[PDB]
Amino acid sequence: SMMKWNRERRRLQIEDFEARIALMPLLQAEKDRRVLQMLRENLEEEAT
Amino acid sequence: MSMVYMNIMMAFTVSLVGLLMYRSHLMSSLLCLEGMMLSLFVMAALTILNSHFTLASMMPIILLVFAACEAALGLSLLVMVSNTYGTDYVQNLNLLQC
Amino acid sequence: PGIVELPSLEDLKVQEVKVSSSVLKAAAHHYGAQCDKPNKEFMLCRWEEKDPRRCLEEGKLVNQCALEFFRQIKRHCAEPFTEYWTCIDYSGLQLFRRCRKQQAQFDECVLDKLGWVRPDLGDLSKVTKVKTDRPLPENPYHSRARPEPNPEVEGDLKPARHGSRLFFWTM
Amino acid sequence: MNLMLALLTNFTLATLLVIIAFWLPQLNVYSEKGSARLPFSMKFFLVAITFLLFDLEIALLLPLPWASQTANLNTMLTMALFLIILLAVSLAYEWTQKGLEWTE
Amino acid sequence: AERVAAFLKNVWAKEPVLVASFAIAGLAVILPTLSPYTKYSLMINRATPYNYPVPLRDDGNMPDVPSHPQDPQGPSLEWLKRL
Amino acid sequence: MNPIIFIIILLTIMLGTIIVMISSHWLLVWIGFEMNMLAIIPIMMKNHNPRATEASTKYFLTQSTASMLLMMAVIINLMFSGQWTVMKLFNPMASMLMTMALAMKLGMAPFHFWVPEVTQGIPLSSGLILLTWQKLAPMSVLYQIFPSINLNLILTLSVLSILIGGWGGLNQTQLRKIMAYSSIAHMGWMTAVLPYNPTMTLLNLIIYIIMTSTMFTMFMANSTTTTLSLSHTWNKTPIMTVLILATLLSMGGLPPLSGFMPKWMIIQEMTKNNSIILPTFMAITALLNLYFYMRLTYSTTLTMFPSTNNMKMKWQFPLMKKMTFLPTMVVLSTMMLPLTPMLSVLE
Amino acid sequence: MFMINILMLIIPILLAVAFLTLVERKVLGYMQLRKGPNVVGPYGLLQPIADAIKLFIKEPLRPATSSASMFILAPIMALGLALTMWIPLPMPYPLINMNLGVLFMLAMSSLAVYSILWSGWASNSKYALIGALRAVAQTISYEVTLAIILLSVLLMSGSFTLSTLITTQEQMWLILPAWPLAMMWFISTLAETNRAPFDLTEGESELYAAGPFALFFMAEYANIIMMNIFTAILFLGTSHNPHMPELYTINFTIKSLLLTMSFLWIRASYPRFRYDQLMHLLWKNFLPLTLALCMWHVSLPILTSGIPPQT
Amino acid sequence: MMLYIVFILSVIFVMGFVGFSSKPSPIYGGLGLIVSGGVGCGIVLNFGGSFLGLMVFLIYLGGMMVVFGYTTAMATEQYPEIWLSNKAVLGAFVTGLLMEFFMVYYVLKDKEVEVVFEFNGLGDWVIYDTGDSGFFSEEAMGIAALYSYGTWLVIVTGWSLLIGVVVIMEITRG
Ligand SMILES: CCCCCCCCCCCCO[C@@H]1O[C@H](CO)[C@@H](O[C@H]2O[C@H](CO)[C@@H](O)[C@H](O)[C@H]2O)[C@H](O)[C@H]1O
Ligand SMILES: CCCCCCCCCCCCO[C@@H]1O[C@H](CO)[C@@H](O[C@H]2O[C@H](CO)[C@@H](O)[C@H](O)[C@H]2O)[C@H](O)[C@H]1O
Ligand SMILES: CCCCCCCCCCCCO[C@@H]1O[C@H](CO)[C@@H](O[C@H]2O[C@H](CO)[C@@H](O)[C@H](O)[C@H]2O)[C@H](O)[C@H]1O
Ligand SMILES: CCCCCCCCCCCCO[C@@H]1O[C@H](CO)[C@@H](O[C@H]2O[C@H](CO)[C@@H](O)[C@H](O)[C@H]2O)[C@H](O)[C@H]1O
Ligand SMILES: N=C(N)NC(=N)NCCc1ccc(I)c(Cl)c1
Ligand SMILES: N=C(N)NC(=N)NCCc1ccc(I)c(Cl)c1
Repeated sequence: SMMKWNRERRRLQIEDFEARIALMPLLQAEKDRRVLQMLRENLEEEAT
Repeated sequence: MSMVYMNIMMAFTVSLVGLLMYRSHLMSSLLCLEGMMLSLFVMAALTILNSHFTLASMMPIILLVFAACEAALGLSLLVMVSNTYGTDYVQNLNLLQC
Repeated sequence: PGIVELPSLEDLKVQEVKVSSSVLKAAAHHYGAQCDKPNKEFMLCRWEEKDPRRCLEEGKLVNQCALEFFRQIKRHCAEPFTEYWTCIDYSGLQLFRRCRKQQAQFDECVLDKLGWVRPDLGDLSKVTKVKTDRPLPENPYHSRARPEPNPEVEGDLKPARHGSRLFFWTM
Repeated sequence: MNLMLALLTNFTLATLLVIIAFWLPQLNVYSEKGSARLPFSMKFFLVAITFLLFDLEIALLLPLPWASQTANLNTMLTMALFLIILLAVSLAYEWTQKGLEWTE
Repeated sequence: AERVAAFLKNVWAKEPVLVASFAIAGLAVILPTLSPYTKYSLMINRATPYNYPVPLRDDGNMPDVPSHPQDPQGPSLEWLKRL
Repeated sequence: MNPIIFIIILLTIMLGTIIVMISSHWLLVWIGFEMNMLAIIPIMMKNHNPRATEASTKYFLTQSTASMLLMMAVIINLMFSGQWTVMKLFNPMASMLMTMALAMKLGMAPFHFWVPEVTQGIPLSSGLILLTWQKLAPMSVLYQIFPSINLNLILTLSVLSILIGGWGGLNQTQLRKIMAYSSIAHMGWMTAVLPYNPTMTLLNLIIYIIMTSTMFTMFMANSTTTTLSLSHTWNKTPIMTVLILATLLSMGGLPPLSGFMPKWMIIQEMTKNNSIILPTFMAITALLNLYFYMRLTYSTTLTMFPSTNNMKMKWQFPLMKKMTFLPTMVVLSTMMLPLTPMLSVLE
Repeated sequence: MFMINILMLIIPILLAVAFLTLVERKVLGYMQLRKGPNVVGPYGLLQPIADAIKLFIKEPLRPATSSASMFILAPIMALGLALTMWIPLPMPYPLINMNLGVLFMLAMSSLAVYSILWSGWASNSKYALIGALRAVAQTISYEVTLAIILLSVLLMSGSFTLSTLITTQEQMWLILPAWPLAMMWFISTLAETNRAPFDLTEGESELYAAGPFALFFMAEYANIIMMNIFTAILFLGTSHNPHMPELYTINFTIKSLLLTMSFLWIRASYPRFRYDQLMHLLWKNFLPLTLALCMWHVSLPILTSGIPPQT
Repeated sequence: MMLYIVFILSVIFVMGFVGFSSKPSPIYGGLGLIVSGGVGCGIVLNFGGSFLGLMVFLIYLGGMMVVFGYTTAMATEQYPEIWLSNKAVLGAFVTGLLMEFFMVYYVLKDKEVEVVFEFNGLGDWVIYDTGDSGFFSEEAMGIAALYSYGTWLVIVTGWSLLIGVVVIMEITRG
């Protein structure tokens, strides 16, 4: 019984991990812009 | 360096001075030896975790395990000293003076 | 040292996909299949360039595809999708396996109204190939020229001239 | 922050119960009514030291649930059994050397 | 065969706890090598995608690499669905 | 000790040393020292008496302190270079800490006080291990980290050791204390040449080990631990008195014996580096060692000290101790100088 | 809102401990052909209140201790740690959701032995110190099997998170694949909590007072309840319906109640182990089997292809 | 501020060390180490080391320090001496606290200090990583690698522990 359920749980983890992989490109694009915007903003106050 | 490193190194120095400045009890000196291990464990763990050195994450565990085995040997010597003299005073361990 | 070159605040502006994580999770499997091509192009750019400044335009296309993808769901399957991601959102772990009834309704709606086929288990974790016009970076690390190696000793090994030559020893 | 608050509450309440347990009205007006070898067996030392060494071994087995997720399962299973077998050999050595006896 | 059988009966009568311990430890060492399912544990562990699958630049001579996740090229998890 | 256990404990002393010698990771070097110290303690304790317990405790405290300092050096090195490779260290404070730790492990002056006391308090066979095999691992680390050692520090340790070893041995009648102070003096030569030519460090270490093993083995053969007890050898085993004489003269660095070769070679390397005062000071100071070696030859071989009547009973029994490799070691200890050019195998 | 939640854990824990004293006395009574408390309140329902008030207004006779700080420290540590053991328990939602909750409980429980040791030092009597050391030796000895048994179970669960035990047992209680470990786990908790037939602190001193006595007692009985709540989660996993979490809380409470009653049942049924005999039950019986079952439970998921997920 | 939690914990860390390093009665010295261990675990916790933090509690405090206290009660001190009663202990204790307070005060006033070596005082958070979004604990991945990568480490570690058992039985037989 534990073997059958654990195999199913491994399949459920793969499905959950693949949803993350589908979203990682969008999240990475967002993260890049947020980081660059933050650095740019610090550069204006540094100039002042 | 980072501010935390100031105090971790200070803790190691404090325990090293405690270790090198004996009083009477051997157990008090063995505690200082463990103090140095604990500060080494923290300093190593901080460095390894902050740098994201992934495979080095096991190193503090190995340090802990081996130094605890060292401490077990140290305690066993202390009880044998205590069985001989009835205390763990270092002043009793002066036969090899001559 | 030089000045860290940064793009302008306006060079970073773009329409943002302002939906919650449960909404993205509910659409993740269809989104992976539908927007794969611009997504993989962006991720290829990021891993080759190792510089977020060099893939901003590719990142804007990732956003555009995501918006158009969610505009198609909104036009056609707004109600089955809303019921589905609302079921995901209740769970503290956002579990797929607690929402199979609602997933089936959403899945059946996109297939009929858009022809969207949910990718199979294992598909979205495949390594795929991307055709890009972008040139391949040549020195992505900005490495300097490596030091020249030490001159290499070579020839035929001969006996030491007159032996060890150690003080008086003749061998 | 939550864990800190829970810990602070648990031991603060424990402290309050202890102090009030010591200082309650009593209604009385009159006056109220070193570092040697303790005589304790070496056997009890060996239990504590034996516990420590086994505890250090347990620390090494704790990562096993995570280690079973590796693709290098052949190596992982061999090393898990090696460590546990060595733990068993340790017990067998203490046992056959009368380290687990309480007589004498 | 018999002197060993006469040995086992003695330890089974005198030390059943130790006989069970050694029996279980032996099965823990032996059975993994005999089991036909052991090979699947390796495959399932490798099929779990913890990090992003970085795509390959297409140079025109990779016919075994899918262009789309829903293409028929690349590893399949059909074996896992049945398992 | 159960003989099988003794063997396994001895094999673990060796394994700890070998791990230090083959390791490329500082953590594994540290483990080798910890494993080695764990296994050595039982052989120091094996005769169960207060002196042995005091010796093991003093040894444990010294070695555990040194190993903590070594770990500290490793961790500082990690913070300032982000790697664990056994090689030059990348921080001067790490280099000092590791050098001091290895000096404590070697029993070099001014960290020497434990060597005479621990050696006195343990059996001869245990003292043989302590003064020979136990020098291998710390020396093998110095061999690798020397490009980053502070020259003034290492040469100060060398000079102090030669002085303290020479002076300390002048006042000893116990054989185990003589060998201890002799060991301190010889460690000074090994480290003095390390900054200039580590191969001569290996040569001096190897010849030191051979000669030291020969002395301990000859002491064990007759169960002698004091000068006066050794002075009875002439009336029991005259051949032994001659072998002791040759070995002591060799240990004194007299030509044409083997023990001259390390001093000869070390002086050569130092002069090639325009170091003239230090080698000359070293060679003259080593005459202190020669003095208390000669004193032993006088009471052992070159004169006949008084005997006892019960000694006659010993005439009727043969030596039964193993004396393993003694014939080979005594020949190497004395007759190797004509083969000096062979040192190049150590390159 | 979170402080409300903390109080709504602490106060019911202390009330449940109070009324476990009543339940233990009445269950023991009826197994002894008598009634137990039935005068102080209807069916003895006020007996715990009378006992609590009595103890706290009792004279706090503490002999001049050899260490004032360690006399106070021991009860604070005991009670403080006992309550801390409850904060990661999923019922079905934990107060604090720890990724390594199982490991947190193991680490905190290992600290509870200091209260035994410190109370021994503070007693200022070598006889009580020797009694403390015997209790410490028993406690740490059975910590060895509890940790190894727990590790063996988690090899089927896949993580150290306590709520993942709920998921692991969605189809079947873990007591079915692991009843040999459940047997030794259960007996180990008895010995861990110094419960009969392992109540050798009480028996040996036969052969503290007022509020400070009451506090050590409260901590002991809080630990007893928590151990049995842990056992139910570890081996008798209740199903969780996210839309009706109170059905989980009812079913899981009944299992924990029954397990706690079995502690009282066992206390009524057997004589006491000798000290050397409960030491042999651990080192020469449980530990060999636990080690062998630990080897088996590492191999089993690998050989069956039943390795659980990490997440 | 909670932005200085790591620094504050490290201040208590040092105070615990000056506590037992001044070497009062081994009973109180043991208490100082226990407090330092717990504070040290908190420091490791705030750097993302949950497992390593809990190992200090499980093994260092629940394991080694328990055996230290156990052994102290048996073969060293059965009843503590009054804390700070000896002048040498008090002088050492006060001296370490005075040194520590000066470091803390100066590093907080200037947000940096040069005690032998130069340190920054802006807060430890400044050096933290800014890009984590993986579906696992990296510390857990590293420690789990002991069984795939660290075969050699397991062999020598397991061997040393077994030898520790054999050795301590030899030492104590007497
Ligand atoms: C099937 C393999 C599974 C892997 C097992 C894992 C490793 C476990 C190693 C345990 C080794 C114990 O080895 C054990 O040694 C002692 C030797 O005194 C033997 O026991 C022997 O001594 C005892 C006294 O103590 C005698 O009463 C007994 O008659 C005799 O058999 C045991 O029969 C043997 O089992
Ligand atoms: C005192 C020393 C104690 C040392 C104890 C060491 C005991 C080791 C016993 C188990 C070792 C082998 O255990 C198991 O064997 C089978 C061989 O059929 C291996 O092989 C199996 O898994 C691999 C995956 O890597 C598959 O590719 C293969 O098809 C399959 O047969 C397993 O990878 C291994 O997990
Ligand atoms: C015996 C007591 C042991 C207590 C150990 C306490 C911990 C020791 C901390 C060592 C870490 C600091 O180590 C020290 O760091 C600084 C910069 O950070 C280095 O750098 C310093 O000296 C060099 C000189 O060329 C230059 O970089 C610079 O002038 C200066 O910053 C030092 O070369 C190094 O020695
Ligand atoms: C849990 C909350 C309960 C709240 C109840 C609040 C009630 C407050 C009134 C407390 C009454 C206590 O009553 C009093 O208790 C103390 C206990 O030390 C008793 O003992 C006291 O008096 C006797 C002499 O009479 C002394 O020898 C003794 O040393 C002293 O402790 C008194 O004999 C009793 O009269
Ligand atoms: N480190 C030093 N100062 N000396 C040193 N080893 N020099 C290297 C020169 C050398 C000398 C002899 C040989 I044979 C070889 Cl092959 C090489
Ligand atoms: N062992 C039993 N069950 N009976 C018994 N002697 N109970 C002790 C009574 C008690 C102790 C503390 C508290 I707070 C409360 Cl309320 C009651």
